[PDB]
Amino acid sequence: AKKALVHKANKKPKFAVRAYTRCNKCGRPHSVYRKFGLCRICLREMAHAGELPGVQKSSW
Amino acid sequence: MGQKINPHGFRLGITTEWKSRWYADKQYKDYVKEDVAIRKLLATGLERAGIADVEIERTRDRVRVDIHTARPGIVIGRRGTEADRIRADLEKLTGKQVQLNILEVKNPESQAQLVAQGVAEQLSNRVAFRRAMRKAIQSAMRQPNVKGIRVQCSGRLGGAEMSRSEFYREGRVPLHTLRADIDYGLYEAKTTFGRIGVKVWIYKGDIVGG
Amino acid sequence: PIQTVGRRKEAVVRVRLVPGTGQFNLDGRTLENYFPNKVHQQLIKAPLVTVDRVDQFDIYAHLDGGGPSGQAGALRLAIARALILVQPEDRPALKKAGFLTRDPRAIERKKYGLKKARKAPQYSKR
Amino acid sequence: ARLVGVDLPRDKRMEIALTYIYGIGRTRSNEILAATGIDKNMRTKDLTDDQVTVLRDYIEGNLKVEGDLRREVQADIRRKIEIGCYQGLRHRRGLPVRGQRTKTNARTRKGPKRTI
Amino acid sequence: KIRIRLKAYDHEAIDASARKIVETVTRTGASVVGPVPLPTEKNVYCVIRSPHKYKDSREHFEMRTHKRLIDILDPTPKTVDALMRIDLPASVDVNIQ
Amino acid sequence: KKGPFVDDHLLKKVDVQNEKNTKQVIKTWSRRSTIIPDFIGHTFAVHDGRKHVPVFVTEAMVGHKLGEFAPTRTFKGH
Amino acid sequence: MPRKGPAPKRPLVNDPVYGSQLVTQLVNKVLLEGKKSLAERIVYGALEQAREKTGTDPVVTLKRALDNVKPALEVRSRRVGGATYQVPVEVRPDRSTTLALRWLVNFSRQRREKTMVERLANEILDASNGLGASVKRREDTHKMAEANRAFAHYRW
RNA sequence: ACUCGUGAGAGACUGCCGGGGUCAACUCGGAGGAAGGUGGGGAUGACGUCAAGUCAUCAUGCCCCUUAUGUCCAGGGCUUCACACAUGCUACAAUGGCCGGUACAAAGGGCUGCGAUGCCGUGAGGUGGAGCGAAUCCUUUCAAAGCCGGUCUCAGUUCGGAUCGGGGUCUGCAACUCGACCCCGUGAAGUCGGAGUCGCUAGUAAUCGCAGAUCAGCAACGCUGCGGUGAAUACGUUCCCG
Repeated sequence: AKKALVHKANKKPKFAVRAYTRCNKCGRPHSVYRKFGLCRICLREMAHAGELPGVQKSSW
Repeated sequence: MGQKINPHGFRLGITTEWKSRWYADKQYKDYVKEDVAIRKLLATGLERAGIADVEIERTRDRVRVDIHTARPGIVIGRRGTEADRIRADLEKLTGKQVQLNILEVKNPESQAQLVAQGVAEQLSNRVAFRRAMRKAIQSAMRQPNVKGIRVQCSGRLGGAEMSRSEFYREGRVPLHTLRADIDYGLYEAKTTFGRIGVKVWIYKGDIVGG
Repeated sequence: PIQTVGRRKEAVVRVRLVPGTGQFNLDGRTLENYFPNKVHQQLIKAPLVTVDRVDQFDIYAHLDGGGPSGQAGALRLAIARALILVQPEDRPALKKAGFLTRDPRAIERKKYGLKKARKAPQYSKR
Repeated sequence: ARLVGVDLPRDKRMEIALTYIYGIGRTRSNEILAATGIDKNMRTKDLTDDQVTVLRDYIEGNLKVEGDLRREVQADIRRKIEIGCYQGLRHRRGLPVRGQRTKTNARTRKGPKRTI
Repeated sequence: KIRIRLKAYDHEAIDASARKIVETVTRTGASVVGPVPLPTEKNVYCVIRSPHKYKDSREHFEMRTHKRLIDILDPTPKTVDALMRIDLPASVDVNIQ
Repeated sequence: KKGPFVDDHLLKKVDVQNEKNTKQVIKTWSRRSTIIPDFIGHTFAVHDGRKHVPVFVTEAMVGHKLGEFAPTRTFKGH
Repeated sequence: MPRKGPAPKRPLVNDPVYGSQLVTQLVNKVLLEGKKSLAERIVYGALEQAREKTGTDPVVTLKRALDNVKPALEVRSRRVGGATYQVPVEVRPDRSTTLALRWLVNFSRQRREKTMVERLANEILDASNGLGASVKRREDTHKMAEANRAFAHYRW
């Protein structure tokens, strides 16, 4: 999560395989989700603070 | 250690409402990204101002950013000069147009977030920490209508090497009860020796109000 | 007429009744060709054997869900509550033998950190 | 019976009796016995020498067997071990060739175990 | 026909919103199908709840999507104006098909 | 099985090398293709990252991609 | 459900073809896992092969083999003071039926017939005459019980 | 009308009868009832512990680099292998293998995505685009184990699929080091596993497929879930463990 890599994953890559997800809030490269664009830690803290609309803690 | 779930995230289905509210299919990751950069943009000057809540309602791509604070007068300086600057920068950073509503809490000392604000901002200011808390309370204990409180402070307290946690309270703060209406706020003091993370639980009442 | 819903594990059956000499219509099939196991054949006709109207009264059933055996036990239930819906004085004789009471046993939720529900990963502490 | 070079057993069906040759498995038995016309259910005791003739001429004519396959491959493995490939290096050192796991498993290439 | 399919996160806000649509079109006067519950969709997301190694001891966050349906038959433009005129909760997105 | 790779930089260089009938040791980055049999006879300095290994290309090399006539790992064990 | 007292057990339905508690219980102890229907095909086919080799009611042959393998005393492994004592204890009825059916199935499973049906048929027949290995395990269990009669006093 | 879908509501409270209870709590049986006594499972981790984990999610005090300990790219490595451990998967066969016929799920997923009938292949797939932002279209009307039938006759085998050779397809600028899948051949160890040890008390164990997230592709036998078929035993606290 260095600013060269946080910034480098947002440019247009020179090949299409080279574009990867990289969670927006912190820049964490592994364990990023597609619907949120947030890693598991930012999903857990933001979903705990009610900041994400309607994802809530599960129990079936 | 204490594996205590964030109670605003433990009652966010039942009592406490979401802070951000919309509907989004295939636009959701963009709305998340704008929500994040808005809250970072409202961190600094409003954390000087006394910010407590940042709600973002979002209609058909306009936006509605609403802030609950404790002084309309630092958020709104000269009319449009302090408001429309951060409002206009929200209009430029987002690719949208911002309708910023700003409103006051009727009592700042019974918001757990604002109690954590005043406590941690005192604790960066070299005061006695047991005096701060103990005065964190006395006030809030009161004043409205507020059936608990529980303040915990960890970190380099007083500049000591050991990271001593402290635990003061008064009344009833039941966390396992879900009809609790507990406000929770953790804000982190910034001393030269380090950061003193302050957690404040405030139990207003039994009332479901369903 | 009278119609009954019998609910077993995730199966559900809708068995109705009419008076006639013995016939059993499943989803387009006969009872001996839909249930080839001959034990479920008792497990569904046992409410008919209890209040002994095995041949006098016939079920027109439709179903959904489950597997074979969930549909079997469901159809037991629907025959049984249908036999409440024929004569209520058949009802204390059903419930006494163990009937009219669907089994609430369902496949429970898998738990995180386990191989299945109630099965820990086998640990060898050193 | 006798065939291309594999001594057939006493009592096996034809789609298994053909399989005991190096070039033939189950699917080649299902295609050879469909092309020639011998019943797959025939035992080896009940096999006809003219069926050995037509079957034998078919499967030496349109398919390869024991000597071709073996000194046949074994010319291709030594082909890639002569020219200096990396798979040649794997066949040299006695390691798995497909680039698979070498740290714990791949014991079927290293063989019997010596422990240090 | 104009068929309105509305989706949201709150069952309460979508029930009062469907009460606004039924009271609106019923107020202007038309043949309208009442609120029909299409069932849901749930997105269950399992999160390793440690900023580091604790592969066991998760917490998984669901996502409820409520889907209500109101079918509108015989549209008149005095009724069609009030559709685009007011939407009260605005956490509901309205598909007009 | 359709259009195979080709190493267009090495392709341009190789053609120039064989039009002039000149043979030169080549420091080549490319580990990815020995595409045509036009590469026969040319010496390739294959680059495993760290040094260049000279490789003669003969008729049997066709169908083996260029990098692993030079190996990248070293192992002895004792 | 131990240490709180006795726990209530599930009632077991009888057989459709033969009409016995003991046939169905033999099926549920034949059940190498998953295939109760295939367990029913093994038990039913084996008992009609017993019907072939007897010409009688198969459940009478089954209960006579079940009686001829059924033990009366079982040995324990209780350890008083640095020596392991084989302690003989009276066997309950359900425990004795369980040891009879479980020994019958397992030592049918060791026997060398081709299918499972011929194994279970020959083991129910040989246990009916008294010539299986399972009857020899009943005699070895009573050998350990009668050989260890003295330690039984603890009243345990 | 029946389901079913999702909204509101009733319903389990020792409430009703019998006995023990100090006439107290509570316990043993009975009735009604879909359910009987915290009905089943979740979500829910008190004060603290262990200087447990993480300065690599993030934030950060102090110290260090600032012509490199920053940064840009190609190639390589993270996949090496005489070993040793650990969790899994496929097995060692007849309750089985292989061929043919046939019946029943639940949940899910889908925009530069899911992609049908048809045609070309043996098959991965190719050509083509019906139709769907989806209780509608597509994932075939959805399964597999099941049942009916035939064959195999106990064997290192019609068990077992590792390995290796040839031949392909698809994804991608690119499958050499290092992808998966299909076809033909090849056909090893392995005959239920020493001391030891692990899981589980009812829709559980065991076994059987299915979907999902991450993802262009996949090392997925993983993880999270969904349903199908479905047991045995618990005499009881002497012993081991907390």
